[PDB]
Amino acid sequence: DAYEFAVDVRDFSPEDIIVTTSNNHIEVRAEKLAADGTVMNTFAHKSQLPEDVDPTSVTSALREDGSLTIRARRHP
Repeated sequence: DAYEFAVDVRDFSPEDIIVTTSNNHIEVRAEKLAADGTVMNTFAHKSQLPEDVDPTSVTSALREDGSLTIRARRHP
């Protein structure tokens, strides 16, 4: 059975986005860098996947509305 949630990263481009998992912790992060390479705009969304979801199965996609979707499978 599928698990999915959406994160609003509409102010950022795909190349700006990072998805991290640590066990069942998931972080969607986005940054824009200035010319000097410092951070001009930063965003992070930290949440926890349900116990019955497999963290290794997480995939992400940028949806047409500009948000990012996290999809993952549950263990049966």
